[PDB]
Amino acid sequence: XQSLFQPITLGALTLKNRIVMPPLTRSRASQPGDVANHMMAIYYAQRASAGLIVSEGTQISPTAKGYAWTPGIYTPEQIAGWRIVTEAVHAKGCAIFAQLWHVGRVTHPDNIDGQQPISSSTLKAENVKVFVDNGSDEPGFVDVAVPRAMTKADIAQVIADYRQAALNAMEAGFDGIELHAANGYLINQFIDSEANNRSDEYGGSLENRLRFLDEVVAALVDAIGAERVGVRLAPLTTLNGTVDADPILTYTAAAALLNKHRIVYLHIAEVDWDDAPDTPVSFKRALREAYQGVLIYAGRYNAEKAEQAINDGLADMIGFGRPFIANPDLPERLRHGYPLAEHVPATLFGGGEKGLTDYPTYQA
Ligand SMILES: Cc1cc2nc3c(=O)[nH]c(=O)nc-3n(C[C@H](O)[C@H](O)[C@H](O)COP(=O)(O)O)c2cc1C
Ligand SMILES: CCCCCCCCO[C@@H]1O[C@H](CO)[C@@H](O)[C@H](O)[C@H]1O
Ligand SMILES: CCCCCCCCO[C@@H]1O[C@H](CO)[C@@H](O)[C@H](O)[C@H]1O
Repeated sequence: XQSLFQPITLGALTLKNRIVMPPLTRSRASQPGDVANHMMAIYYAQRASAGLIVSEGTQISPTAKGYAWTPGIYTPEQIAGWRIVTEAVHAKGCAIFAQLWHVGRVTHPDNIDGQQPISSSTLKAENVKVFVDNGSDEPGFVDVAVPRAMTKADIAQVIADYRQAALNAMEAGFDGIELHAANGYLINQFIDSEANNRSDEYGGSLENRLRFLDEVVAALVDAIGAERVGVRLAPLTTLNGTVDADPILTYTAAAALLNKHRIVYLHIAEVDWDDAPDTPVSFKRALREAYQGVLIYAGRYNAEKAEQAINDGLADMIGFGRPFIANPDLPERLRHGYPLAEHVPATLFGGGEKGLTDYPTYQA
């Protein structure tokens, strides 16, 4: 764990250690209005011994939402709710980035004001469910809907919505933003060949499949500065329905394109739930040459694997998702080899403080 507990520079920030709390949707936002709240602020501040916190995905508009009760970042009240979170986190000494979210086709009309979802094309995500509010206190799981293909004008609108969400995040006191371009969501529906059937300049070729990503990142950078923009990618997982035919090429190229934008970090989502594909070391080393900023990986890491990835020159920082849910003091536990609590799946989403803020710190 020695390297894991070394500080690191992230743009204009000095971070305490190499541990990241990656984005973790908890569906705790206040209703009506999908507003970040007190319980969330406590939750994040409890975990502020991380080097970096990346918020749960936060939708950039009403039609960007995938799941019931996720917090938005487009209304004034939503910005203010996030400010209570960022104030709490900053009082503990920690950096926090907002994960800007558009789910594209991975939603249900019930979550987007009855609208049909949008995507690169009209392809439904196969074997994918989201959850909706059905009036009960627990999430109601449902099949996703068939999307409509985005027009030119839809692309302009979404870019504008991302751009403004970045400014909103700065107004909310975040230190930066993370673009969610991973886990089968909207941008990923353009990147991955088998999700993109477009015949215009946003599909077919590799350069066209990366164009939406390029244009969104350019707008984010223009709005808030490259030193405040990270991006998340998922080259090899396919759980939410996006498959690329030549992911080593596509994602090495994406990494090099993002390097050209000088984004402050690149975050690789190596596992999604129990989708844990073989991610060759040779590929990881290629990504490390293609993108020369701070490289973050998350997915089934433990202390040993995290330290090894850093010492082998594969990663600069490591995210721990599920362990951070149940271990607010995860860094201290990793450093000392204290046993980790395990999380309760039934309280991951929805509800209140139970299973959110009531996991204790370690006590022998
Ligand atoms: C409850 C839960 C919610 C998640 N929500 C998001 C999210 O909002 N955005 C995202 O990019 N990843 C999300 N993820 C994925 C995690 O960031 C992480 O990449 C994944 O859980 C693998 O890391 P782990 O094996 O350490 O948990 C979620 C994971 C879990 C368990
Ligand atoms: C610095 C010491 C003062 C601590 C301020 C504590 C703020 C807690 O705030 C409380 O959080 C609860 C959720 O846990 C909500 O249900 C309450 O409405 C909210 O007032
Ligand atoms: C409205 C938001 C109020 C946030 C108050 C800070 C919440 C985190 O409080 C932290 O909780 C840890 C237990 O997990 C304690 O061990 C730390 O001492 C405590 O400061």
